[PDB]
Amino acid sequence: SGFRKMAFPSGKVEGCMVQVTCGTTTLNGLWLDDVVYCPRHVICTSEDMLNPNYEDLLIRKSNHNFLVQAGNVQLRVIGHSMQNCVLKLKVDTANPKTPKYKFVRIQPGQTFSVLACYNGSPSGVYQCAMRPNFTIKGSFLNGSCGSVGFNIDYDCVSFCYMHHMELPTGVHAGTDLEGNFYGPFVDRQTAQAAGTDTTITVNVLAWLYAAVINGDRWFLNRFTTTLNDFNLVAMKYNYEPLTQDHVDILGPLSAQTGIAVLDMCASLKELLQNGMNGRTILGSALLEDEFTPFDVVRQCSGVTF
Amino acid sequence: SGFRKMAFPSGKVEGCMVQVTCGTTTLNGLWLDDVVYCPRHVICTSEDMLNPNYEDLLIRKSNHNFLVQAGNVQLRVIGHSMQNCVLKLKVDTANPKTPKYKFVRIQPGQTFSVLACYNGSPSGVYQCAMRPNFTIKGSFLNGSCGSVGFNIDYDCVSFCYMHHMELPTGVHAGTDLEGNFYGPFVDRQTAQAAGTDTTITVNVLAWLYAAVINGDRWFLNRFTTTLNDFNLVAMKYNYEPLTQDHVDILGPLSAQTGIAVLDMCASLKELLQNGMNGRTILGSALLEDEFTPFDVVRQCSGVTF
Repeated sequence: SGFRKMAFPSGKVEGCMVQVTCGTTTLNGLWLDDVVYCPRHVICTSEDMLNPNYEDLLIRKSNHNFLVQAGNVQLRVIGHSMQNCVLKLKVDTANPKTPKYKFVRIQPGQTFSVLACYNGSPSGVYQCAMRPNFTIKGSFLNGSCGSVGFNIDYDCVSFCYMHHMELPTGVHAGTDLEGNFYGPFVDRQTAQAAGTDTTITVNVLAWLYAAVINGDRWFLNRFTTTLNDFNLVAMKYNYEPLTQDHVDILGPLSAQTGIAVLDMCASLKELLQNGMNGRTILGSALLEDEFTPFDVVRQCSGVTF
Repeated sequence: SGFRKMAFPSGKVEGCMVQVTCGTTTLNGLWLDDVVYCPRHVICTSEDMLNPNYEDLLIRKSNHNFLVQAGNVQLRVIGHSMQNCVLKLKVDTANPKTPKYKFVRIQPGQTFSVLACYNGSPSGVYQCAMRPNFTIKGSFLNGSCGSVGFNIDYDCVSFCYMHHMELPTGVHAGTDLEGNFYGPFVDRQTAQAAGTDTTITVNVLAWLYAAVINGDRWFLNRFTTTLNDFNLVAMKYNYEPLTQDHVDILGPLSAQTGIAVLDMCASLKELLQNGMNGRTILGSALLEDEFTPFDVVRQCSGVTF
C-alpha cells in the first residue's frame, strides 16, 4: 500500500560519476569503460557561452588540459573528441565499477531518475519526466552540468539524459548520451523560450489506476466516453491527445482493476471540467502526470534490480 | 533552480541489503560489520502474527534455521539474539561494503530516505517524514519488511527506520535500529489505530522559504503576526504549534531571503484561512510539510556526500 514518487536505486550510477576540470570550469562526467562523457561547454568561459565556436575553442585544448578525478583517483586523458554537444575523453583506466548499460533517446512523456551531482560527488536522486516541450522540471544549481538521467531494467542501466542548461524560466534542457539536445535547445546563453507545457494524458490515466489500486475511488463516476469525445476535452485543457496505442499500453492496469480505459477517461473528463472540489488523490490536489503505465505496474508489483 | 522531493544517493545502503529466510518467511536484513539486523517477525507464520509470543517462537530456532544471502553470497549465521523487535544475526563475514554509520532515533517531523527492497534486492528510493502520530506514508508491498530509512552526512549513513507493519488504513509503522517502535505500535496483527495526522508547521514554513528562493512569491502579503496569534490559527487547522526553537531553526532561511519568520507565518495564516484560490507553489496545490529547514538549505546550497 501507498504510492510515492520513487527513483531507481542510484548506486550503479554513483560509481560512474567523476569531476572534469578544463581551465577554470569544473562540472560532472560519466565514466563508462575507458571513456568519460561530459558537456562540451566544459571548454567555455562565462563570456564564451554568449556565442561559442566549439570547434575553434577545442583547437586550443590538448589531452593534458582535461583534469579528470574519480573521487581521489586521478584518471589520465589519452584522447578527446567532440560528438554533437558532448566530449568523449578516452582515459588510461577502464572504470572497474562500470555497470551493464545502454544509451537510449527517450520520447516525451517517458520518466527517468536524475542523480544530481556537484564536483563529481552525488547530492541526491529524484524522478523526472521528459516534458512534451522537451524540457525537464529538475533541481539543478551551478556545477550540476553533466549530471545524468537513467532507468534500470534488472542488471542494465539505460542512460537517457545529460544536464547542460537552465533556461531563464528556470526549467532545464539537455542531451542524450550521443550529445543531441532534446527539442530545439542549444548550448549557448541566448533567448530560448519553451513551448506549451502540455499534460501527459496517458500518465495521468496510469496514476488514476494507481489511485484505484490504493483505495482512492471517489472520482470513479457512472459515465463513459469515446476517444474522439475525450480528445475534444483534452485539447481545451492542454492535455496530449489520447491514441489507441495509449489505450493498449493501459490494457494491463484495465485488466487488474476491471475499469475500462474509456470509463477512466470519463472519470478524468469530469475532473478536468469540475475540478477536485478541494479533495485529494494519492495525497495530491492536482492531476499528476510524471508516472508512466510501466512506473505504476513496477511500483504496484514490487519489481527489483 | 527548481525544487524536487530529493532522496539521498542510495549506493552506500544498497551494499548492506541482504535476504533473510526463516522457515517459509523471507524479508530484508541490513548487514553492517558482522551483524545482520532484521524484524523479529521473520520467525512468525501468518497465524503466529495474530498473537505471537516471540520468546517462545525463538526457542524453536537455532543459528542454522536463519538463511542469509547477500545477492548470491551465502553468509553463515554463528549467533542470534533478540533486541526489542529486531533480531541480530552474527555472521562469519564482515560486510566489505560497510559504510561509516550510526543508529539514530529521529523526532516526529524529521525526514529520511527509504530504500524499498524485496528478497534482499533494491526496488526504489523515496523521501519520507516521521509523522506527528509516529506513522510514515510509505510505499511498501508484501516482502518489504526490513527495508530501511536513512540520512547521509558527508561520509556517514545515519540509519533511523526499519519497516515492520502496514496498518489497515494503509500507513506504515516501524522501529529504530535498536528495535524500538516509533509511537505506540506493536508487531502483532491487531486493532492499532493512528492518532491525528497533524501538519508539520516548521516544515511548511521551510518550504515557503524554498518557494521564495525559487521565484514563487505570490503568497507574500503585507501582514505580520505573533507566535501566540499564529498558534491559535495552527490549532484550528491541525498544525503543530510553532515554538521559538522552530523560529531559531528558520533563522538562516530568514537571513538568506530577508523575510522575517513572523512575516512568513502571516503568509501561511492567509493560505490556511483563504486557501490557494486554484494557484500552485513549487508545482503543488497543497502546503507541503515533508521538507525540513535542513533539507531546504541542503537542496538550495548543493551539499554533496
